[PDB]
Amino acid sequence: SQKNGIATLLQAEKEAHEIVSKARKYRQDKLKQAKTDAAKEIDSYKIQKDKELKEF
Amino acid sequence: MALVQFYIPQEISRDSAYTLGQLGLVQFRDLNSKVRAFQRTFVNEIRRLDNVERQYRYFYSLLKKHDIKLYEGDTDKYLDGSGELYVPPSGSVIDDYVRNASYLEERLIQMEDATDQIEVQKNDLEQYRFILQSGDEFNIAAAIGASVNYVTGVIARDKVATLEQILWRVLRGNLFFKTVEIEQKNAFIVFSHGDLIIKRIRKIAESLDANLYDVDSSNEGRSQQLAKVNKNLSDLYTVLKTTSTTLESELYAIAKELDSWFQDVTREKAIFEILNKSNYDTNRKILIAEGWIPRDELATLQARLGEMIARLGIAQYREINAGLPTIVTFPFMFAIMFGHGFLMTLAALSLVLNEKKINKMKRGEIFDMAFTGRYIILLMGVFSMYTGFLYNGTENALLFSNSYKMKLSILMGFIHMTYSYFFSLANHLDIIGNFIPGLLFMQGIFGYLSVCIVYKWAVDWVKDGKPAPGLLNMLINMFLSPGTIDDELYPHQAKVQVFLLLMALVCIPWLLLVKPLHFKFDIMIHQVIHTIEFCLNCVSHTASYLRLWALSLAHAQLSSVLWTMTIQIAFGFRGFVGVFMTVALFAMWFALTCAVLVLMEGTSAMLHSLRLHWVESMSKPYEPFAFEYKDMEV
Amino acid sequence: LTPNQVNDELNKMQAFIRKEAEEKAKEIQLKADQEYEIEKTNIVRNETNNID
Amino acid sequence: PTVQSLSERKYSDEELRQDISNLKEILENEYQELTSFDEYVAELDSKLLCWSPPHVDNGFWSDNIDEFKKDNYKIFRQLIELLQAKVRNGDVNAKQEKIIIQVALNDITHVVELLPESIDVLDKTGGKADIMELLNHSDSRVKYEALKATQAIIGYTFK
Repeated sequence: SQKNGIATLLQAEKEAHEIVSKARKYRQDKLKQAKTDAAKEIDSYKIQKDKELKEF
Repeated sequence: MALVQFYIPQEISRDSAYTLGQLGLVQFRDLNSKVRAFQRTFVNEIRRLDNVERQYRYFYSLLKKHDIKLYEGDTDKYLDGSGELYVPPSGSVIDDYVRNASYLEERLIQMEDATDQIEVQKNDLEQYRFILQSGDEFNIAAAIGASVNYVTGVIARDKVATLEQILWRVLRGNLFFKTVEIEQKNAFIVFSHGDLIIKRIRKIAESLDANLYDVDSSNEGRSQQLAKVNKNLSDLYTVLKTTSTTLESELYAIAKELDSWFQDVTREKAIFEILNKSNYDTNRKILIAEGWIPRDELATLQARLGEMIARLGIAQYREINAGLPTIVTFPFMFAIMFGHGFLMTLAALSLVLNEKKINKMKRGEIFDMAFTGRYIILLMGVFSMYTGFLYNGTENALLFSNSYKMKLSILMGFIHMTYSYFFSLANHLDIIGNFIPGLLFMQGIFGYLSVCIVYKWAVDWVKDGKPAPGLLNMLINMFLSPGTIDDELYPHQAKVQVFLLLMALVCIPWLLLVKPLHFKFDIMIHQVIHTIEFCLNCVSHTASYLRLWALSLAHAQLSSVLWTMTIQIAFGFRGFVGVFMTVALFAMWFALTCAVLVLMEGTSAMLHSLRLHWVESMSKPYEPFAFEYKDMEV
Repeated sequence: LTPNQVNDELNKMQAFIRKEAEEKAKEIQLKADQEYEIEKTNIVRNETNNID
Repeated sequence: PTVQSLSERKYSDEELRQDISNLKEILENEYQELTSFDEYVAELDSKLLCWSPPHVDNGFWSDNIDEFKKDNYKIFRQLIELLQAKVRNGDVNAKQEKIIIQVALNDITHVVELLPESIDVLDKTGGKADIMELLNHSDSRVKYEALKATQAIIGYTFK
């Protein structure tokens, strides 16, 4: 099994590279949704300010 | 215990893995550079190689600034004590060496520049001090004023001042003074002229010799300037002494650290080159092996250089063939060309004790290659005493010793030819064939010639031969089949030539026919080229082996002529004339005899050329000569 | 030369490579989560100040 | 220096190398963006001299050489008066005085080399006679800095 450990190690290294690329894509997805969180929070804060203005 | 990394192609992994594993390597697993994720190639290896080159340039700049010679030697193997003392087996960092060497290089450069500027200023003030005292002597009354025209100047000697006086007299007439004063070397000169011609005398002094002006000094604030020049010359000697003491004290502690850091940076550069840190090394070498080496087999791993793998952790056959028979056949056949061997045994015996200091001294060009092949010169020099003392049966005249010396080289070369054919026939181990049929015609012709040569020297009574025998037996044979004997043959007597010609004629067709048959368990031109090469080398070996009696007879005649023509003249005229004439004749005789023996020893490379060219074909280049010296080392 | 050493070294190298890849993926996910959190917090603070 | 030396050596995970490269430019740019004249005036006024990355460069003393002249070179006379005042009171062959003496003697060499008019303020203040006494004692690093300042003053004192 001398010529099999490099063939299994290449697939394990490619699986580790795809596992790192999945975490990089998840970090890019969280960085994409990070602006959508505050953009969804500003419209929730302006309606909270409008109730405080209409109440007074 | 220690991590080892090697790189080589994927064609010799079994031979390099067996040789590396046979010296203490265990857990050897062949891998590549793309199957891992913690040791992949990148630009960080090229930046580490550039940082190693900057550390080597900083070590070369620190070695050049240190005033010591540049170390051109390197020892990265863990076998020797110098390689282990200059390169530890543990890991190293290039940032600690570069950061530990940048401040020493900058401090050494600033100390060298300040020491050179302080030495130049102290040399200028010390050179101007005696000129200022000599000019001030001839307190101050007319040397610091403005009402008297005085011109000082420093010169090398009066001979250079004579050309300045001739140029000043040719370009200014007789309007100056020519004086010379001896100084500590320097020359004190003084000129006299008008007070309004200082511009023409200074401008004429500008195109003149050594720089002297109307006021030769850098300080004139005090009266006189000799006290301030003596104070600056007394402080510059203290500043230059402090700079030289700080430079010597700082340079005395970092002598071996530059060579050890250069060897560690060379081993780190070899590990970076083995790691494939470049972009063009990922297609040349694709096999990378790793293993675990203990703390006791690392010194044994440097005993062999390897075939193509670089044994650097954090003709490359293992046992055969590398030229193992050249260590015995080389010095024994080479020693027969030469007691003349006693001086070679003494000079070769001095190289045993002088091997340690002579290995690092590097004295001369022939002493380096002689020191590298010290074992071959010791064995060949020790074996030369037997053949040298044996010559000068006995040698008395020509036509007597040549009858035995002629057949002695053929009888001695026949066993080397038979051993060289049996050594090639034993090798190459289903895959047999093409070697058992060869060496049958030459074994029959040379066997019948050597048998008649050995039987010829035993035949007294008359059943023998004067012409030669042996040479006339093989010379007359192969021409006439129906002969009886010519000459001195046994009661056989005609079946030997018929069996020799019948066995020699069948060797031609049976040679090429056995090659394709033995392979079946491009060969057409290889069979005819091997048959023609074997047929040419078979007569070429016995034809080339006859130089031994010629060289031995030439050197023995050239030594015995001077010795026999010097001993008789040295032994006559007893008294002081025998001691002075015998000593003066024996000194010039032994002086030319040692140069003649060194000339014969230098001219004895025909056995190495014939054994390297002709002997290498039947056995299996310069691989056997290096393998003979490397065989005794490992 | 031995067959067990290549399997043991290949298994240890594969386990160390898998653990290093999992640790690098976890560190990349934590850094991306922290950068997304600060990137949301800055615009949330600016929009909250302007709305205030 | 450890971030600059560690920034050259790279490995896998190049996002951490970009984080170290972004941290090195913010670290060097954050401290290098300050004024050298205010930091040198506050450091000389505080009576505490220490070796720094921007304190051994000729660019900091080059811009502070023209701004230090306010009254007869009072900045170099104050630094030489603090270096000689540390030699007079607070005796030498100690660990505390050697750092400020080596820092002031190493800092005086750049101002004396860049400006040739500092020999008059140094000789008038008295740092020339006190600079020669530091070479004969211990602290051979600070004695090497005093040999560099004495070599710089000796280079301009005689050509």
